[PDB]
Amino acid sequence: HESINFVSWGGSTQDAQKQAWADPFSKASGITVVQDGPTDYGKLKAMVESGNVQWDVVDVEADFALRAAAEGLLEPLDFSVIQRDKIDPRFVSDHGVGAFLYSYVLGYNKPQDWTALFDTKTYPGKRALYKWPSPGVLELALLADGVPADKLYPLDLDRAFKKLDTIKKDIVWWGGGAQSQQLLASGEVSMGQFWNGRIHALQEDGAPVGVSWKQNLVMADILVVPKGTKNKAAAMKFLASASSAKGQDDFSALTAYAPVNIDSVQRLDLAQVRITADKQKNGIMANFKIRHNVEDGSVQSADHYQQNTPIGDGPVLLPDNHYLSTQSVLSKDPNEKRDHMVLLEFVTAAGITLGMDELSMSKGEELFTGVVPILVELDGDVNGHKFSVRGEGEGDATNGKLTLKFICTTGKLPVPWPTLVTTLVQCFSRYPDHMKQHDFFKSAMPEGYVQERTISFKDDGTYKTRAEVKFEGDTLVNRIELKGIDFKEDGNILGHKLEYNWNANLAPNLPTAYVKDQITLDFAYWAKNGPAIATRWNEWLVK
Repeated sequence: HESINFVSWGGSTQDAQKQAWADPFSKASGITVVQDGPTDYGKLKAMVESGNVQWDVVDVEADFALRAAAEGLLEPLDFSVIQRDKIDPRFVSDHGVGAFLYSYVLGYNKPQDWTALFDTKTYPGKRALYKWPSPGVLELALLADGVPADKLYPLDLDRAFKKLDTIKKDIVWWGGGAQSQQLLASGEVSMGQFWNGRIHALQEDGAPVGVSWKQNLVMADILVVPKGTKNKAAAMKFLASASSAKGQDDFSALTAYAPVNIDSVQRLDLAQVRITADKQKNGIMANFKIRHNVEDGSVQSADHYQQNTPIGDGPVLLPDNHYLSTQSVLSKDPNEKRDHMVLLEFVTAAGITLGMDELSMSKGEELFTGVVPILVELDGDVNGHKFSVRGEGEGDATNGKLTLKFICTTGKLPVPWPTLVTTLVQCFSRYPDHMKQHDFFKSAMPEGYVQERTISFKDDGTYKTRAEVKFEGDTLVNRIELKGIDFKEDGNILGHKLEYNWNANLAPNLPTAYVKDQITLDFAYWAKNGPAIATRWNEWLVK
């Protein structure tokens, strides 16, 4: 029996790493993974120097990964086991593999960029900043003081400290991710610098927190294996698993950090449907997280798991990994007296770049060249409240346009309309020419497909859905049975506390959607200068 000790930053991030990396890896390999930490560079150096290494795999910042490799603290990685070619070229080396990409972002309980941390008059309250000498604080201070992005390095330290001085009294230092989350989730600070994923975690927990991505500061974490590890072979197998496309995708989906495998689907937002082939069932699976604005000002998450299986016996297109991008608009018909929803949607397939090497693909594709009438019928049961919904309209696959009106035929809808949107015809997505080979949905027509989902609402119940999507004559029909269980009668769903819109889905939540606003933190600079800055930082910290 073999066991590895995995060391990370604790809290929601480490929970996600356990769930997305450790659990799958243990299942597959029979190797136990024990969760330890937090990452502490001192403790790492010390155990390496003493020759009694207790830590097998450690999550570290890129600056430290370079320094530690230079100081001889790390095992050289075994690229017979880790697929080096699949890792973002920027975040792989002889002594490290990329763990994930993230940003420091400005979190608040109105504020637009780092200058807001310095204006206590306009924006009152304490400000949260990272306690440890490390890329981020000095840079954002310089940016707030008018230094342009491209002229940050080398850091003008005197100027940065002078800028921080103007607010020293109002700074609350955070030493760890958990503390930063507590500082913001309670009102102890009003604003600050946070790891983006930590803010994501708070949002999904119903905390009312906002983010600006202006001048977001990009950095990467690296998985390293401390020199002298007693479990070298097992550590390497773990790095292989965690750095694979699947491990990266799953970790990204749980945290809103960005994956670092070139084969990972590069979505802009976790609400976009990530599609993968299910060879065994001759169909596809999908995953995504929808968000809904609550009237109290928070945001409620809806975690979707989807499986689609062809009804017919015919041959179908099994896609390469990609995603769907959806814009939805909810509205009301002023002349409609029943409980109802008017929905307008655009769906486009994306996530494979147009290339020469990537270029009619199925008989079913031909059924969608024109405008096609749609009928949706749903029979639902949520906590024993029965209800029916019927919708009609048209689909235009060429433009990926859906226009639909839905009626609740049984009276008042016992749930909010927004929560039914995703249940209430992906065969209408526009697939670009270079991607038509990846359109499972159209390929299964006209016999159709079965669409099954689990939708979990954070801190509330679950919908379970089973739908048949097929042609009946000229009409594309989506017939659905929905069963909902374990809802709170006074919760956001059964107590109708959700806004009638799709606004929570408008602002993307992954770092990859804000390249234009990114600033690259210079981890090579920090590798070389870190110790000297630390000295200066520690001195300044008690002045």
